[PDB]
Amino acid sequence: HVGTFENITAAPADFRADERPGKINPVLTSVKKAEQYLLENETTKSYLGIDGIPEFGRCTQELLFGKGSALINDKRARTAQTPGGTGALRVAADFLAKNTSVKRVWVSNPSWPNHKSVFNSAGLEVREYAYYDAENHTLDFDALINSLNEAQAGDVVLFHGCCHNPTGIDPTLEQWQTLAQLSVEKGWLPLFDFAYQGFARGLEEDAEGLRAFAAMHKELIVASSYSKNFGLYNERVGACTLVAADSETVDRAFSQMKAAIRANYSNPPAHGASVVATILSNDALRAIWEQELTDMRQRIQRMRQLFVNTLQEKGANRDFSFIIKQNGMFSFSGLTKEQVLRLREEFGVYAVASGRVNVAGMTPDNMAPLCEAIVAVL
Amino acid sequence: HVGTFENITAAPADPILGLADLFRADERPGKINLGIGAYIDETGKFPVLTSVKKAEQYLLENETTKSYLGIDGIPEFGRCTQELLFGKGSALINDKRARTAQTPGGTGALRVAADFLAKNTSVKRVWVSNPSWPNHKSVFNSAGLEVREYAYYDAENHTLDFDALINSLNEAQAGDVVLFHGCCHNPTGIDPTLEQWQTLAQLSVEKGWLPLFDFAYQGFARGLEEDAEGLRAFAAMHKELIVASSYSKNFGLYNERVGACTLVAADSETVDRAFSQMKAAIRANYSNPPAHGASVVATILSNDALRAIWEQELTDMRQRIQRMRQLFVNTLQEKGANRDFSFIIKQNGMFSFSGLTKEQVLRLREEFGVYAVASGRVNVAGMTPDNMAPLCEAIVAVL
Ligand SMILES: *Cc1c(COP(=O)(O)O)cnc(C)c1O
Ligand SMILES: *Cc1c(COP(=O)(O)O)cnc(C)c1O
Repeated sequence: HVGTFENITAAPADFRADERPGKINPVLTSVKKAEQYLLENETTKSYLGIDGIPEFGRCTQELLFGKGSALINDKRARTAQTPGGTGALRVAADFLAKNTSVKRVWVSNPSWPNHKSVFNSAGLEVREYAYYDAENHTLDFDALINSLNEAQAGDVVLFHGCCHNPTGIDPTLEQWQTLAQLSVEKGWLPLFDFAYQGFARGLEEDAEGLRAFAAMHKELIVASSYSKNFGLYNERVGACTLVAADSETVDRAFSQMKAAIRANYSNPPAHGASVVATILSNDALRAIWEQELTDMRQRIQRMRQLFVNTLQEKGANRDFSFIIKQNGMFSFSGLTKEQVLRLREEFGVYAVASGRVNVAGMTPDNMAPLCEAIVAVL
Repeated sequence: HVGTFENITAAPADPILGLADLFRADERPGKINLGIGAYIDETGKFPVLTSVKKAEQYLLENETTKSYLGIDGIPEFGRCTQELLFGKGSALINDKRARTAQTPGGTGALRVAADFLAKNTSVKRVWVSNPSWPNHKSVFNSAGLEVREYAYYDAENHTLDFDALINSLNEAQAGDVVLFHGCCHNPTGIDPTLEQWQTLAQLSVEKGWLPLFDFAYQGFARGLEEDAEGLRAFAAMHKELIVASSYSKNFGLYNERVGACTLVAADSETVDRAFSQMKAAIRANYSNPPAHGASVVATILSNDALRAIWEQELTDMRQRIQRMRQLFVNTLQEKGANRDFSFIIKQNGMFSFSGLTKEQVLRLREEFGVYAVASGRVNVAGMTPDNMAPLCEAIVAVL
């Protein structure tokens, strides 16, 4: 008989091996405290509900919309704990494809590559809208508006809550508000990918764009992640939050969302979400975490400044000031594929061929050799 | 405009989780939960195993990072999984024909296998036993596959209709997937004998089926190595098969979502090519798997001493369920049940088809606060010497 696995096609590809001296690319204290508390107080591993820990959902909605939000008081939002932000995006995609007339999702160009594959996995067409002005390293707002002209009512338009991946360029509050007005007028269904809350300016300031939409819309979806702002990457801690016009509608929709989860992974992993709930619902433990998050934010910004300065010190004629204005861990360096290729093979400095760099991996000890490598390929 | 969510139809009730939520809300104190498969101790608790608590303490004091695992998870987790499934020194491991991905539970392993097949092969159909775990159909349909049923259970005699099983599976074509329960068939508890397994493997290789093994209860039938004999008979013959296994129950790690999806192909090149598409299907689902539960499982299986504590804990779970099965039958007789319940002794695992009708199951819940699945399936692992008497009284009252 012919083998089923014979007609399968290899998967195109998405360091670690090369032994060259000096190649260039931890758990939070609050998380360790939380885990200790769980080790000695947990008495069972019984299945969570399909939607996970209820307190995890309450604290998620408060982070997204603000304590006392009209969405919370009117009980218009339902939150399911999911395996990571990615898992939240997949659950939303399966829910939309199975239960609604949604067939088309619009994502920024450029964007996180996994957006298209997650929505495609549910049979949803993914279109791109304009976003990045590579000339000025700014948000091309005019082109963004123009390119969303063909997004029909009932289409999903995906927005990054803050720290746009990969450009690090976010709409201003006024741009957010303009987008919120336009979104209501054209009947779009907003979906926010909110994976870096707290890494731009702060917890509350980073949710301003989402809350501008939340104030205008009857319906929206938020796929949030705690992988980065809690350092809980491999524990897979995220949330998919549904918002509808009223309590009866969101509950009706949320039961089909839970049906989509049941047929995917059944119920979500507890450990990571318990940590987050333990921290968020404890005043002193939350104060510790919030300070760790502020520390992380300021360190990245500090490295952004040092990166720019050392590029100049080491003789770069190109102006990299735009790195200071960009938010989060990722910025487009502006290096060509041919310039990135050299860094990988000729300097042990590894970056994506698109020239995206990860400020997280920069330190005061590797900054000098790193910048000396970049100035060489310029 | 009109809201996108305005016309969504409410989802129907889950046959298992629908009753579970209802049990959580029940006001009566004597309520008894015989619904969802979860091991309980005689103290009325669903405890964490001691082996697990020790491993969790090790992780707490030694883990220095939470950085993403690979798409396929912890390497040592995959190797220990293949040892349990196929046995240390198997030809599949030495020939490097097997690739394992850590998944969120055995359910997640089923969906990953289903997505992988739906998106990378010509598979359109999955054959599932009648009866079977209710969520099998939901998992396969959501990935785009049809679900067909093949004969299995003799209700009147409480046995496995092996002849009806083979005849029904003649409608299955080459390239179609056939799902087999490794051990402790859900919900009947009736597993094929080794000779019956070897006949299915023989017949499977001939018809060209793609065996899919759901292996959620390894160790609860007779023993770790013994419970894998059916699978290993298929492995010795087939060039290709898939195994979705779970550690939720044999490690008591239900809510950490610890499972594995293992691909087996003819040679190392074919499995690696197929496995790259499995990882792609995983990337577009949950990206990478949760570490805590799998780290616990890997830590236990890799330490000889810690493994011994666990394998003794598992052994204590298996034979305590065996003691409840015997007590269940003996108490039914003492409480006035006239019919023969001896078939319950022959059944393996946590679950047993009690023969109760849908209406009788409804009565138990409303009038007696005893919660079973509408199929008549009962969770023997939820019975205790203390709740056995009231639950048997309730059952006899509705007979
Ligand atoms: C990292 C990232 C995600 C996924 O986060 P996880 O919780 O690890 O799944 C989603 N969207 C963006 C933009 C990201 O950068
Ligand atoms: C319980 C069960 C599962 C689910 O295993 P999880 O690890 O909880 O996802 C899968 N298959 C069968 C037959 C089961 O009984």
